[PDB]
Amino acid sequence: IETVPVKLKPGMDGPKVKQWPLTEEKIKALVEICTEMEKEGKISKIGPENPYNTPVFAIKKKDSTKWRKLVDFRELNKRTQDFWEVQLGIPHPAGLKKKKSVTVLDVGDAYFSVPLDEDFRKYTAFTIPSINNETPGIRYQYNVLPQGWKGSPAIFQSSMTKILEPFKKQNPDIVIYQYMDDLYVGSDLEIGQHRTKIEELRQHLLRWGLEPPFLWMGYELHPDKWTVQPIVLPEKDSWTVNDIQKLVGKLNWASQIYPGIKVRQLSKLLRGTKALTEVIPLTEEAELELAENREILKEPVHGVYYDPSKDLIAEIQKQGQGQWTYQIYQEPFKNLKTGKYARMRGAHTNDVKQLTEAVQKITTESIVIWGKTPKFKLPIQKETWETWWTEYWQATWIPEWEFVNTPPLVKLWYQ
Amino acid sequence: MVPISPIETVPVKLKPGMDGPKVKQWPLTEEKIKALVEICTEMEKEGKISKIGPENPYNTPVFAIKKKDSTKWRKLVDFRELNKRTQDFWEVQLGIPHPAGLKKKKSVTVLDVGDAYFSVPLDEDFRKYTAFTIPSINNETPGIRYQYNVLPQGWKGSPAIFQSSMTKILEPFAAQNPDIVIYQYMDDLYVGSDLEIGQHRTKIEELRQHLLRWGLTTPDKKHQKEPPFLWMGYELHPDKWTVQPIVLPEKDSWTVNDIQKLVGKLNWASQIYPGIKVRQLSKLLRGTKALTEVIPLTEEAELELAENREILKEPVHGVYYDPSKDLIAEIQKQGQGQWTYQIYQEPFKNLKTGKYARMRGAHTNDVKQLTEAVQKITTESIVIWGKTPKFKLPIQKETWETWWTEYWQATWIPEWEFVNTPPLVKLWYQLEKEPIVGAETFYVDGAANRETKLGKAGYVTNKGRQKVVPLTNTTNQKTELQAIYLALQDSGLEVNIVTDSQYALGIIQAQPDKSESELVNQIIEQLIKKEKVYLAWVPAHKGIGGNE
Ligand SMILES: Cc1cc(/C=C/C#N)cc(C)c1Nc1ccnc(Nc2ccc(C#N)cc2)n1
Ligand SMILES: [Br-]
Ligand SMILES: [Br-]
Ligand SMILES: [Br-]
Repeated sequence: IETVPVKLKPGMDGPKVKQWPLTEEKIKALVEICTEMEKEGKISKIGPENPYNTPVFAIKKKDSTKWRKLVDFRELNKRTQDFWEVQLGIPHPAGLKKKKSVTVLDVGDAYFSVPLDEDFRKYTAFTIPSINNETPGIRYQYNVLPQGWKGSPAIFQSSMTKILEPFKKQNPDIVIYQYMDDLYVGSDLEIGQHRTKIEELRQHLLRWGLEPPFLWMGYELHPDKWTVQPIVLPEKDSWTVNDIQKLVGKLNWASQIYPGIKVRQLSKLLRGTKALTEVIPLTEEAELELAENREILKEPVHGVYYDPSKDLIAEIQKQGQGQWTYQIYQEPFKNLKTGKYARMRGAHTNDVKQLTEAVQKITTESIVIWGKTPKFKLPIQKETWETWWTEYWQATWIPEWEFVNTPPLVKLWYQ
Repeated sequence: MVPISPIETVPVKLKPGMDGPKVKQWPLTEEKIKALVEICTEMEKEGKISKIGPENPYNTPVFAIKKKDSTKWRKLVDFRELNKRTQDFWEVQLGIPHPAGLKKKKSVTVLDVGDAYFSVPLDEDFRKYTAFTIPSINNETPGIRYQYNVLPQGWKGSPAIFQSSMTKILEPFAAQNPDIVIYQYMDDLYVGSDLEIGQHRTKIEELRQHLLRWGLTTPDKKHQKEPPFLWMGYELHPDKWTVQPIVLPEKDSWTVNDIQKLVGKLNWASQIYPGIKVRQLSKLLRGTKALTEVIPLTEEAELELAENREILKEPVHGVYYDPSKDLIAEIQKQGQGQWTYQIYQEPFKNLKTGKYARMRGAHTNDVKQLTEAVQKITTESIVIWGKTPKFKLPIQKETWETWWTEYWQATWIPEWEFVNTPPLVKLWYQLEKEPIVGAETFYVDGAANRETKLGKAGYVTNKGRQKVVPLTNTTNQKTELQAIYLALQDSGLEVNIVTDSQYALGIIQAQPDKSESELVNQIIEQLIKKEKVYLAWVPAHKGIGGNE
């Protein structure tokens, strides 16, 4: 009821980010949403003396027909002060990723119950554009904690803890973790029982409220089943020159990650000038070297540690036939996680939809494990991505990304 | 009197840490001073300005300018300094509408609101910053000091505050009259509708009455301006639009500036005149910016111009948007990285046209370019019509599938259909996924001395075939490509090639069909002649025979 003072970082002005083009249906959806929000006092019309802007659009959450407003506060969040006054930080729960089932709840609506510092509201300005700019864009600012703003969970933290206290007491083995608008609830219970605890939570949540449009929903994860990708070498009875070349290449690459990798003896098989498809018998020296390399690759990478002070970087490769590989790291050759997707959620003829889904899934994994999002290196041209990603986006957060324009050779080695 | 609703003033601030202007008033002739005194006396009477005491420490210069071919003077306040110190505002504009996005209207009326333009109140706390001084006769008395009570002409915030204030007024009228459209341009309101003329003119009078609530009168004697409207470089008609006349001059010699002006007109024309091209004419502007320098037109530039003159020989008009019909976008390849398109709903009736040019870069191919053009058109279409058009593209469905399924990047094109109008976009070569049985295997390599820039390129094959060529003025990277080129030249229709060149792999995996490097272009032409090519990479300097 009383506002927490909030400021931008030193020597730093508010966001002035252009609204990107929106389809007719998204505009109409936003006009409807914002009309109601305005009636509820959540947002207010603003004047021309407010020069700030943050882009806005709309999505449809997974398995729903109702539009959700999504503000791209990425710029504002960068420019917003860091919040360590009450707590140095919420130490990330290492147990969350170890639960058998984790449900993700959209509790972003709760934020609207807290007023936003009168002096900071102007920085939350956004615009509903009109088709072809035929009428003036509708300008709003927030009067309450906005969804997607990093300050919202920080300011609402004390309130959420109080809300969750009784449920925690009664269920001490349940792990609850909040990231932005998302609430992650993990347990080792039978899914039927689990879904009953989730519903139990929703009730305890509603009780405080007195209705939330998306609280009823539940997105189920199973992080204990999340798979990794060690380096494996082929097992063959017949090696062609080409096979051996690919093996040496892969080992050469692996030797940047693993010290004792040797290719001397195997390279010695490539002595001479033979047809690529000719079968080469392995020498004893080569088989031993190959065997010793296999053993090395069964071990973890050495000196691999997570540092919360550094960015997480995510790289993705298109492997074809709807398959995608990815790595998360902070330092080159020091992968913190690797994985592969194949499953297609109705995108068998749309690369960009597949990539967008991969990005969201990787981001989810990152949040669960380290409690923050990675910076993506996307194998896609900027213009193609920027034109389409919002059409397939179903999360309430948005990570950072950059674009890869040069084909990596490493694609071959993660295949 | 009839009470009128007051107009909410917009709170205005100076930029952080900045104070108001303190600029010396220029001396003025006795003639100009008298002119300003009368003008300001009148403005003061109307309440637009007020005399202020000597306490106000701010000042902005005022000038008198002789309105040409007349004896009447005009008052000009130079707000350049104050504008530097005034906060940024929100451009209520957001962008200018494109005519192709407009809807056809049976009637469009113009209302003069000029006597509103100058009546918006200025934030009380900011007025002091607008202070100016009329110098006194012979400077024997204090100058007459005034400040503004309304938005001044030339002040940074006047357009934004004016637009927002008029929008606020018009909003409820537009909202409660969804069967009209309203648009403000300068000091005029444009009101369009499809209503029966009678119902329409009633709407106009109702708007006049609505505006009266804020004490805003509009001239009974209706506007002189009538369709067609000249607006932002366009001509708007009730049921069609075009660009204002495009006249390409005859000239014996062309200057940098002239060419810039030519390209500008061509660019402007290209949004409704199909097939406009500017590649060769823009090429003449490469790197140099001496606006007076004369450039000889290339023979290629001359043809391009001649082609344009033909396209421009007679008027072309676009139609307006029909929301009940699909948008269709058709694209053609023009050559030299040039692409042109038309957007229409009915055959032979374009809403608009346009062009796309290849991005600068080392290597490229038609499919990438076509893809980029699609994304440009898609984005432009969202802006103008709020939806993606269905595309008609000169590329076969099978060609596209082969491309995107095998391309290393994610790529996508929205709903589209093949249109069989040459030249078609195709794949010129496709590398094998597996080594070729029975095909000779070429192990290639090259190297150069960084100092003397002498090098060698060559190959050895499984059949004993060998070649080494000595090269001058070269680099390691160049020799690596030359080696691949030699293998392609000296091999049969099917060939396996083994290289350690990461550089060459990076280029070829990008699948260029055209390049800035003539060597790459030579490689491409060789690839096109092959039936099967498998390219294999190995790491260098690891004892790999053949490659060793
Ligand atoms: C942008 C705009 C500029 C002018 C005028 C600008 C000036 N000068 C006049 C109007 C009414 C509008 N607004 C809209 C909105 C939707 N459809 C249309 N269609 C439309 C507009 C003019 C003519 C004509 N003649 C025909 C159709 N106009
Ligand atoms: Br005036
Ligand atoms: Br023109
Ligand atoms: Br079509």
